Amino acid sequence: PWAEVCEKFQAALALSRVPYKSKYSARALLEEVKALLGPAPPVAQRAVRLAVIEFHLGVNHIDTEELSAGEEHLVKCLRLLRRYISLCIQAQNNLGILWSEREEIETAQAYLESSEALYNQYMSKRFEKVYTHNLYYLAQVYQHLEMFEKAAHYCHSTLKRQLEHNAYHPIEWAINAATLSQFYINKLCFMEARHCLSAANVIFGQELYHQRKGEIARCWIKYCLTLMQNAQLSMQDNIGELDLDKQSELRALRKKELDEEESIRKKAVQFGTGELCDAISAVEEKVSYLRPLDFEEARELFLLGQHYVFEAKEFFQIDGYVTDHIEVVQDHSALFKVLAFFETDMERRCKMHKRRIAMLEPLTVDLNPQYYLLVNRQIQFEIAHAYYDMMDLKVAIADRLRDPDSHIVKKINNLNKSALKYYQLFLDSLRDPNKVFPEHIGEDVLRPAMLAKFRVARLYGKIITADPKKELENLATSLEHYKFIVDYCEKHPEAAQEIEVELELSKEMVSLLPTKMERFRTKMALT
Repeated sequence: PWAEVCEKFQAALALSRVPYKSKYSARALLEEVKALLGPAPPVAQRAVRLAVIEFHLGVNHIDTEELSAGEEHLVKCLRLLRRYISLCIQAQNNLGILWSEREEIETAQAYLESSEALYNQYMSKRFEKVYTHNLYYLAQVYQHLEMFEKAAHYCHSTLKRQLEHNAYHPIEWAINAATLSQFYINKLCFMEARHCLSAANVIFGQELYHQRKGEIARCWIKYCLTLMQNAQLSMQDNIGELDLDKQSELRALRKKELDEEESIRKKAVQFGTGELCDAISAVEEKVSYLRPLDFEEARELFLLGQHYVFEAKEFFQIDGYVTDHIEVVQDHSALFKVLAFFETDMERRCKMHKRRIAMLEPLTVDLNPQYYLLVNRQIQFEIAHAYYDMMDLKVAIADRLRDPDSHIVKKINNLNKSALKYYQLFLDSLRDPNKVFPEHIGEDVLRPAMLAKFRVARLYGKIITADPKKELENLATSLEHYKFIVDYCEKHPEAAQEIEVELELSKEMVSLLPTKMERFRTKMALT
């Protein structure tokens, strides 16, 4: 009856190859094979003939993971074949994968560990490919336990084997490789890490088809920003003005040999033998910048060349996260001008101010309880108006001859102070300012205390020229400082940052004394 059996197989196969499209006469094949079971009659040969449908049977009873009967039959057959060549790995993987959602992850590990062990012990689609699925499923397990080093080894090794075959897809290459980047960023191995991102550019070059560029452009940002900010080792303000006192040593013989060993591992990724080499050629042409002392145009061009797709992502964001990239570009452009160590230009400050107006209108659009968005914007208000403070210091020191009208700039400073007091008065009204939002005590002390310290410095910045105003501001500063004394020394939370506490202790003595001085002026006036 073997011809009949084979015909029944091949007849059943196609319908399997498809309200659920199946389980439908998939029991008729069951009935026929089980009819074959009884008068099956060596014995091992007969048994081998069996487990095929049984495999499929367990496969059939998925029932969208709400079942169990398939589980039972599968484990039965697995015990059979255990006592009884690639079938074991073909099954054990899927048996485990359900328990993965059952979250017995540690136990599930042992299965895949055994599978790879069997691979290693042993030494056409299965022969050239099932290795793949185990490796892929392996990495996402590690994420929770955070051996990212170990996971990276697999992911990187997996991509190489993936290159043997013609299977390639843009998401599976890009969205994986790009995310792999940040790992080395933390390890600060830029010289090694460039290659991944840089090579990630041609595969995608050969819906999502548009929005995938977003992560691509984002990863560029983190590359630049760390490289600039690491240079902040030596600040002209707190470190000697002479720079590069120690030998620059841009090119070192000892360093290159060590690099080559790492480079050799990187070299292994290239395959295609020449087109990938040309890809890496263009790679290096833009790797053209490593470690600079003339950096200015190079880094600005970094931004600009990626500013293109920065804008593109802004297009591909619906008004919600556009602010995020806008303010990131804001900060970075500011940092370019800053670390570009020269005085006379305020242009990027002014342009940031315009962009800041631009991001302020959404407050009118959205008066939602966007607390920390408001906190953030007030923070860069502090920062920009500190830029005002410092440029004021610079101009005032630059006052060689008689001062022209910079009192307009001083009033700009005053309205900056007004904007600030509006912001921390928003914070007030949140706390004690209004009928809708009053509070018992300043129970929340830490973050508003650091904000209040900033405004303390601002009150110290009340130093202006006006005569009837000076007197009332003497009183205002004294009273504000006394408020602050109450806020901290007498709240008795004692969880307040003691470093600050002592800073405002210095400030409180520094306030006691010239309040006495102002008394002296007033009473010399009383004389």
